[PDB]
Amino acid sequence: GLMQFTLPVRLCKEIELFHFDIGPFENMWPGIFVYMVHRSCGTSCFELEKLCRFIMSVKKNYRRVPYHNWKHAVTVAHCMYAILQNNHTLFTDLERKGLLIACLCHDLDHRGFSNSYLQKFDHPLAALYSTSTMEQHHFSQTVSILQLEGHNIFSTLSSSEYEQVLEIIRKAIIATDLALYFGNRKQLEEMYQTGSLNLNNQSHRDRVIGLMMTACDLCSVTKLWPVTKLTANDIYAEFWAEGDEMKKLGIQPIPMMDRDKKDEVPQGQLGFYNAVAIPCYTTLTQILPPTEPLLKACRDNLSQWEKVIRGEE
Ligand SMILES: Cc1nc(C)c(CCc2nc(-c3ccccc3)cn2C)nc1C
Ligand SMILES: [Mg+2]
Ligand SMILES: [Zn+2]
Repeated sequence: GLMQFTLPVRLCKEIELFHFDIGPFENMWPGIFVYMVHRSCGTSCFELEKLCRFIMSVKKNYRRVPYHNWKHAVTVAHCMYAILQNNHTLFTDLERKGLLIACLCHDLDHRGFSNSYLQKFDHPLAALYSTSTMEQHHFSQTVSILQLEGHNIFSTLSSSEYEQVLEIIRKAIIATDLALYFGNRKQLEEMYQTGSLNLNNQSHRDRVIGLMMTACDLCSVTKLWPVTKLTANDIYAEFWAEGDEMKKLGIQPIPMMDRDKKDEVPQGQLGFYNAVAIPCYTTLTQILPPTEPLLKACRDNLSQWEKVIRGEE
Protein backbone atom coordinates (compact mmCIF):
# COMPACT_ATOMS: atom_id res chain seq x y z
CA GLY A 1 0.00 0.00 0.00
CA LEU A 2 2.76 2.51 1.09
CA MET A 3 4.93 1.08 -1.81
CA GLN A 4 5.58 3.73 -4.54
CA PHE A 5 7.58 3.13 -7.72
CA THR A 6 10.40 5.72 -7.97
CA LEU A 7 12.40 6.25 -11.16
CA PRO A 8 15.97 7.56 -11.38
CA VAL A 9 16.17 11.38 -11.39
CA ARG A 10 16.50 11.81 -15.24
CA LEU A 11 13.45 9.50 -15.85
CA CYS A 12 11.46 11.05 -12.95
CA LYS A 13 11.88 14.48 -14.75
CA GLU A 14 11.74 13.54 -18.50
CA ILE A 15 8.74 11.07 -18.07
CA GLU A 16 6.51 14.17 -17.46
CA LEU A 17 7.44 15.62 -20.90
CA PHE A 18 5.48 14.61 -24.08
CA HIS A 19 8.70 13.69 -26.06
CA PHE A 20 10.03 11.17 -23.42
CA ASP A 21 11.50 7.94 -24.95
CA ILE A 22 11.07 4.91 -22.55
CA GLY A 23 14.60 3.64 -23.41
CA PRO A 24 16.05 0.27 -24.54
CA PHE A 25 15.79 -1.54 -21.12
CA GLU A 26 12.63 -3.76 -21.57
CA ASN A 27 12.75 -4.80 -17.86
CA MET A 28 12.04 -1.15 -16.76
CA TRP A 29 8.88 -0.67 -18.97
CA PRO A 30 6.43 -2.32 -16.47
CA GLY A 31 7.73 -0.15 -13.59
CA ILE A 32 7.49 2.95 -15.88
CA PHE A 33 3.79 2.05 -16.57
CA VAL A 34 2.94 1.37 -12.87
CA TYR A 35 4.65 4.69 -12.01
CA MET A 36 2.36 6.47 -14.54
CA VAL A 37 -0.85 4.79 -13.19
CA HIS A 38 0.09 5.69 -9.54
CA ARG A 39 0.76 9.41 -10.42
CA SER A 40 -2.17 9.69 -12.93
CA CYS A 41 -4.86 7.68 -11.09
CA GLY A 42 -3.66 7.03 -7.47
CA THR A 43 -1.75 4.21 -5.62
CA SER A 44 -5.28 2.85 -4.74
CA CYS A 45 -6.76 2.62 -8.34
CA PHE A 46 -5.62 -1.05 -8.74
CA GLU A 47 -4.36 -3.86 -6.45
CA LEU A 48 -0.56 -3.97 -7.16
CA GLU A 49 -0.54 -7.87 -7.22
CA LYS A 50 -3.40 -7.89 -9.84
CA LEU A 51 -1.97 -4.93 -11.90
CA CYS A 52 1.53 -6.51 -12.07
CA ARG A 53 -0.12 -9.79 -13.17
CA PHE A 54 -2.27 -7.98 -15.85
CA ILE A 55 0.80 -6.00 -17.14
CA MET A 56 2.86 -9.23 -17.60
CA SER A 57 -0.01 -11.15 -19.33
CA VAL A 58 -0.47 -8.15 -21.71
CA LYS A 59 3.32 -8.11 -22.41
CA LYS A 60 3.23 -11.87 -23.18
CA ASN A 61 0.39 -11.42 -25.76
CA TYR A 62 2.34 -8.79 -27.80
CA ARG A 63 4.45 -10.52 -30.51
CA ARG A 64 8.08 -9.97 -31.68
CA VAL A 65 7.30 -7.74 -34.71
CA PRO A 66 9.42 -4.71 -35.67
CA TYR A 67 6.92 -1.96 -34.67
CA HIS A 68 3.54 -3.20 -33.26
CA ASN A 69 5.26 -4.62 -30.15
CA TRP A 70 5.37 -4.26 -26.32
CA LYS A 71 7.58 -1.09 -26.67
CA HIS A 72 4.82 0.54 -28.83
CA ALA A 73 2.20 -0.44 -26.18
CA VAL A 74 4.07 1.37 -23.36
CA THR A 75 5.14 4.34 -25.60
CA VAL A 76 1.46 5.00 -26.56
CA ALA A 77 0.46 4.69 -22.84
CA HIS A 78 3.14 7.25 -21.90
CA CYS A 79 1.69 9.82 -24.41
CA MET A 80 -1.80 9.33 -22.85
CA TYR A 81 -0.17 9.82 -19.36
CA ALA A 82 1.38 13.14 -20.61
CA ILE A 83 -2.02 14.31 -22.08
CA LEU A 84 -3.86 13.34 -18.84
CA GLN A 85 -1.30 14.95 -16.47
CA ASN A 86 -1.39 18.28 -18.43
CA ASN A 87 -5.29 18.22 -18.42
CA HIS A 88 -5.85 17.33 -14.70
CA THR A 89 -9.52 18.34 -14.10
CA LEU A 90 -11.02 17.55 -17.58
CA PHE A 91 -11.15 13.72 -16.99
CA THR A 92 -13.17 11.51 -14.59
CA ASP A 93 -11.52 8.95 -12.21
CA LEU A 94 -12.86 6.17 -14.53
CA GLU A 95 -11.45 7.71 -17.78
CA ARG A 96 -7.91 8.01 -16.28
CA LYS A 97 -8.12 4.28 -15.23
CA GLY A 98 -9.58 3.13 -18.58
CA LEU A 99 -7.40 5.10 -21.07
CA LEU A 100 -3.94 4.02 -19.72
CA ILE A 101 -5.13 0.39 -19.86
CA ALA A 102 -6.70 1.11 -23.30
CA CYS A 103 -3.32 2.35 -24.63
CA LEU A 104 -1.38 -0.64 -23.16
CA CYS A 105 -3.88 -3.11 -24.76
CA HIS A 106 -4.61 -1.14 -27.98
CA ASP A 107 -2.48 -3.39 -30.29
CA LEU A 108 -2.66 -6.76 -28.37
CA ASP A 109 -1.65 -9.79 -30.51
CA HIS A 110 -0.77 -7.64 -33.57
CA ARG A 111 0.83 -9.78 -36.33
CA GLY A 112 2.50 -6.87 -38.27
CA PHE A 113 -0.27 -6.76 -40.96
CA SER A 114 -2.93 -4.16 -41.85
CA ASN A 115 -6.71 -4.82 -41.94
CA SER A 116 -6.39 -4.69 -45.83
CA TYR A 117 -3.86 -7.61 -45.79
CA LEU A 118 -6.14 -9.79 -43.51
CA GLN A 119 -9.00 -9.14 -46.04
CA LYS A 120 -6.98 -9.93 -49.23
CA PHE A 121 -5.35 -12.99 -47.53
CA ASP A 122 -8.88 -14.02 -46.39
CA HIS A 123 -7.69 -14.42 -42.75
CA PRO A 124 -10.35 -15.89 -40.36
CA LEU A 125 -10.34 -12.58 -38.31
CA ALA A 126 -11.68 -10.84 -41.53
CA ALA A 127 -14.83 -13.13 -41.48
CA LEU A 128 -15.32 -12.67 -37.71
CA TYR A 129 -14.86 -8.77 -37.87
CA SER A 130 -15.70 -7.08 -41.25
CA THR A 131 -14.54 -3.56 -40.11
CA SER A 132 -11.71 -2.42 -37.80
CA THR A 133 -10.61 -6.16 -37.95
CA MET A 134 -7.41 -6.03 -35.82
CA GLU A 135 -8.96 -3.40 -33.49
CA GLN A 136 -11.98 -5.59 -32.56
CA HIS A 137 -9.41 -8.45 -32.00
CA HIS A 138 -7.30 -6.15 -29.72
CA PHE A 139 -10.37 -5.38 -27.54
CA SER A 140 -11.40 -9.09 -27.61
CA GLN A 141 -7.85 -10.01 -26.34
CA THR A 142 -8.13 -7.28 -23.63
CA VAL A 143 -11.44 -8.80 -22.32
CA SER A 144 -9.91 -12.39 -22.33
CA ILE A 145 -6.87 -11.22 -20.24
CA LEU A 146 -9.20 -9.34 -17.77
CA GLN A 147 -11.06 -12.71 -17.18
CA LEU A 148 -7.94 -14.82 -16.29
CA GLU A 149 -8.08 -15.84 -12.55
CA GLY A 150 -6.21 -13.05 -10.62
CA HIS A 151 -6.09 -10.49 -13.55
CA ASN A 152 -9.33 -8.45 -13.00
CA ILE A 153 -7.79 -5.05 -12.09
CA PHE A 154 -11.39 -3.60 -12.17
CA SER A 155 -12.82 -6.12 -9.54
CA THR A 156 -13.45 -3.29 -6.93
CA LEU A 157 -15.61 -1.18 -9.36
CA SER A 158 -19.44 -1.41 -9.03
CA SER A 159 -21.37 -3.35 -11.74
CA SER A 160 -22.09 0.00 -13.58
CA GLU A 161 -18.58 1.57 -13.28
CA TYR A 162 -17.21 -1.80 -14.62
CA GLU A 163 -19.62 -1.54 -17.64
CA GLN A 164 -18.61 2.15 -18.17
CA VAL A 165 -14.81 1.39 -18.09
CA LEU A 166 -15.04 -1.59 -20.57
CA GLU A 167 -17.09 0.73 -22.87
CA ILE A 168 -14.43 3.56 -22.57
CA ILE A 169 -11.71 0.94 -23.40
CA ARG A 170 -13.69 -0.59 -26.36
CA LYS A 171 -14.33 2.85 -28.03
CA ALA A 172 -10.72 3.95 -27.22
CA ILE A 173 -9.28 0.80 -28.96
CA ILE A 174 -11.70 0.85 -32.00
CA ALA A 175 -10.73 4.55 -32.52
CA THR A 176 -7.04 3.53 -33.11
CA ASP A 177 -8.28 2.27 -36.55
CA LEU A 178 -6.73 5.10 -38.62
CA ALA A 179 -9.55 4.56 -41.24
CA LEU A 180 -11.96 6.14 -38.62
CA TYR A 181 -9.62 9.10 -37.71
CA PHE A 182 -10.45 11.33 -40.78
CA GLY A 183 -14.24 11.41 -40.21
CA ASN A 184 -13.76 11.81 -36.40
CA ARG A 185 -11.40 14.80 -36.77
CA LYS A 186 -13.66 16.48 -39.47
CA GLN A 187 -16.66 16.27 -37.09
CA LEU A 188 -14.55 17.55 -34.13
CA GLU A 189 -13.26 20.40 -36.42
CA GLU A 190 -16.87 21.48 -37.42
CA MET A 191 -18.06 21.29 -33.73
CA TYR A 192 -15.14 23.43 -32.39
CA GLN A 193 -15.58 26.17 -35.11
CA THR A 194 -19.45 26.43 -34.92
CA GLY A 195 -19.00 26.49 -31.04
CA SER A 196 -21.29 23.40 -30.54
CA LEU A 197 -18.45 21.27 -28.91
CA ASN A 198 -19.71 20.22 -25.40
CA LEU A 199 -17.57 17.96 -23.09
CA ASN A 200 -20.72 17.08 -21.01
CA ASN A 201 -22.16 15.51 -24.23
CA GLN A 202 -21.03 11.83 -23.89
CA SER A 203 -20.96 11.46 -27.77
CA HIS A 204 -18.60 14.53 -27.83
CA ARG A 205 -16.24 13.18 -25.10
CA ASP A 206 -16.20 9.90 -27.12
CA ARG A 207 -14.90 11.80 -30.24
CA VAL A 208 -12.31 13.77 -28.14
CA ILE A 209 -11.09 10.55 -26.43
CA GLY A 210 -10.97 9.07 -29.97
CA LEU A 211 -8.71 11.92 -31.17
CA MET A 212 -6.42 11.56 -28.07
CA MET A 213 -6.04 7.81 -28.97
CA THR A 214 -5.02 8.74 -32.56
CA ALA A 215 -2.58 11.36 -31.10
CA CYS A 216 -0.94 8.86 -28.64
CA ASP A 217 -0.92 6.19 -31.39
CA LEU A 218 0.97 8.49 -33.85
CA CYS A 219 3.24 9.90 -31.06
CA SER A 220 6.39 8.63 -32.92
CA VAL A 221 6.10 11.87 -35.04
CA THR A 222 6.21 14.04 -31.81
CA LYS A 223 9.59 12.75 -30.47
CA LEU A 224 13.06 14.28 -30.92
CA TRP A 225 14.28 13.81 -34.51
CA PRO A 226 16.66 10.85 -33.85
CA VAL A 227 13.82 8.82 -32.12
CA THR A 228 11.37 9.78 -34.92
CA LYS A 229 13.85 8.72 -37.65
CA LEU A 230 14.82 5.39 -35.98
CA THR A 231 11.13 4.55 -35.18
CA ALA A 232 10.32 5.18 -38.93
CA ASN A 233 12.75 2.28 -39.80
CA ASP A 234 10.60 -0.08 -37.63
CA ILE A 235 7.31 1.21 -39.16
CA TYR A 236 8.61 0.61 -42.73
CA ALA A 237 10.21 -2.80 -41.82
CA GLU A 238 6.64 -4.07 -41.06
CA PHE A 239 5.07 -2.27 -44.07
CA TRP A 240 7.70 -3.75 -46.44
CA ALA A 241 7.20 -7.31 -44.99
CA GLU A 242 3.43 -6.84 -45.76
CA GLY A 243 4.40 -5.61 -49.26
CA ASP A 244 6.42 -8.83 -49.70
CA GLU A 245 3.35 -10.89 -48.60
CA MET A 246 1.01 -8.90 -50.94
CA LYS A 247 3.37 -9.85 -53.85
CA LYS A 248 3.18 -13.56 -52.78
CA LEU A 249 -0.67 -13.24 -53.16
CA GLY A 250 -0.02 -11.80 -56.74
CA ILE A 251 -1.00 -8.17 -55.76
CA GLN A 252 1.28 -5.08 -56.28
CA PRO A 253 1.30 -3.39 -52.84
CA ILE A 254 0.81 0.39 -52.55
CA PRO A 255 4.20 2.19 -52.73
CA MET A 256 4.22 2.68 -48.87
CA MET A 257 4.66 -1.14 -48.55
CA ASP A 258 6.97 -1.76 -51.58
CA ARG A 259 10.65 -1.95 -50.46
CA ASP A 260 11.63 -1.30 -54.15
CA LYS A 261 10.27 2.32 -53.59
CA LYS A 262 12.33 3.14 -50.37
CA ASP A 263 13.64 6.24 -52.28
CA GLU A 264 10.09 7.84 -51.91
CA VAL A 265 9.97 7.58 -48.02
CA PRO A 266 10.80 11.28 -47.43
CA GLN A 267 7.90 12.46 -49.75
CA GLY A 268 5.57 9.81 -48.13
CA GLN A 269 6.53 11.22 -44.69
CA LEU A 270 5.69 14.78 -45.94
CA GLY A 271 2.24 13.61 -47.20
CA PHE A 272 1.55 11.83 -43.86
CA TYR A 273 2.47 14.87 -41.67
CA ASN A 274 0.30 17.17 -43.91
CA ALA A 275 -2.72 14.79 -44.39
CA VAL A 276 -2.79 13.02 -40.93
CA ALA A 277 -0.34 14.01 -38.12
CA ILE A 278 -0.40 17.90 -38.30
CA PRO A 279 -4.24 18.05 -38.63
CA CYS A 280 -4.55 15.54 -35.69
CA TYR A 281 -2.40 17.48 -33.16
CA THR A 282 -3.82 20.84 -34.50
CA THR A 283 -7.45 19.84 -33.69
CA LEU A 284 -6.21 18.23 -30.39
CA THR A 285 -4.45 21.54 -29.42
CA GLN A 286 -7.67 23.57 -30.09
CA ILE A 287 -9.76 21.24 -27.82
CA LEU A 288 -6.97 20.71 -25.17
CA PRO A 289 -4.54 23.67 -25.24
CA PRO A 290 -1.91 22.12 -22.89
CA THR A 291 -1.19 19.45 -25.66
CA GLU A 292 0.46 22.18 -27.85
CA PRO A 293 3.98 20.66 -27.37
CA LEU A 294 2.89 17.58 -29.46
CA LEU A 295 1.89 19.95 -32.30
CA LYS A 296 5.20 21.86 -31.90
CA ALA A 297 7.25 18.58 -31.92
CA CYS A 298 5.29 17.32 -34.99
CA ARG A 299 5.97 20.61 -36.90
CA ASP A 300 9.74 20.45 -36.01
CA ASN A 301 9.82 16.83 -37.44
CA LEU A 302 7.92 17.94 -40.61
CA SER A 303 10.76 20.51 -41.02
CA GLN A 304 13.38 17.68 -40.51
CA TRP A 305 11.75 15.56 -43.35
CA GLU A 306 11.70 18.71 -45.55
CA LYS A 307 15.53 18.92 -45.00
CA VAL A 308 15.90 15.20 -45.95
CA ILE A 309 14.27 15.87 -49.41
CA ARG A 310 16.45 19.02 -49.96
CA GLY A 311 19.55 16.70 -49.65
CA GLU A 312 20.70 18.55 -46.41
CA GLU A 313 20.51 15.07 -44.64
C1 LIG B 1 3.19 6.77 -37.81
C2 LIG B 1 3.38 6.53 -39.22
N1 LIG B 1 2.34 5.97 -39.88
C3 LIG B 1 2.50 5.80 -41.21
C4 LIG B 1 1.41 5.17 -41.97
C5 LIG B 1 3.70 6.17 -41.88
C6 LIG B 1 3.74 6.01 -43.31
C7 LIG B 1 3.99 7.25 -44.09
C8 LIG B 1 3.78 7.11 -45.54
N2 LIG B 1 4.83 6.72 -46.28
C9 LIG B 1 4.35 6.61 -47.59
C10 LIG B 1 5.23 6.21 -48.61
C11 LIG B 1 6.53 5.83 -48.26
C12 LIG B 1 7.42 5.42 -49.24
C13 LIG B 1 7.02 5.37 -50.56
C14 LIG B 1 5.74 5.75 -50.88
C15 LIG B 1 4.81 6.17 -49.92
C16 LIG B 1 2.99 6.92 -47.67
N3 LIG B 1 2.60 7.22 -46.37
C17 LIG B 1 1.27 7.53 -45.97
N4 LIG B 1 4.70 6.77 -41.25
C18 LIG B 1 4.55 6.96 -39.90
C19 LIG B 1 5.63 7.62 -39.12
MG1 LIG C 1 -3.37 -0.72 -34.13
ZN1 LIG D 1 -0.80 1.35 -32.17
